[PDB]
Amino acid sequence: HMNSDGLTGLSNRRHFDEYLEMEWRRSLREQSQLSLLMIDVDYFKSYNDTFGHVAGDEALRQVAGAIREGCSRSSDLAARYGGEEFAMVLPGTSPGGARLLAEKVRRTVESLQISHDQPRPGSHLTVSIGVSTLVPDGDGQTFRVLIEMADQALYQAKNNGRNQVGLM
Repeated sequence: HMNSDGLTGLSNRRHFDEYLEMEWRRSLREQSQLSLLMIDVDYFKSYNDTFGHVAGDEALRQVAGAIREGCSRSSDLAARYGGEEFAMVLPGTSPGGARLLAEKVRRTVESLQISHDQPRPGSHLTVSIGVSTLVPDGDGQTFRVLIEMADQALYQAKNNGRNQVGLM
């Protein structure tokens, strides 16, 4: 279908949700691991406010390209979840693999060297990432647990200073 976000080229949220649910159903039947990354651009409001929406949108586009590079297996999916929030579904990926992929995405973003004055003068645009991995339990609608766990890890990453990967 026409299931991508125009600016970023990634999956849109609706497609993400449908795909995650389908992979959750499969992983529940198989008792296989499913990993998820939740990604949120650091200090994005201040970036957009300082540099304007054209620059902010182009930054999001470049970040999205960095994220897309994280996908390599046929079942991997990257999405724009919300305004400055991205997600990646990683079927069959074990936690150390998911962690290192998250570090890859984070470092690839920082290597864009998009100048920013937050958190201090002479900084770069960064992302925080939360990672979760589960063997599913419950039913098809229990897939929201995996999102919650990744959001918890992301909350931890943000509060611990941003530009980092949070786990569990």
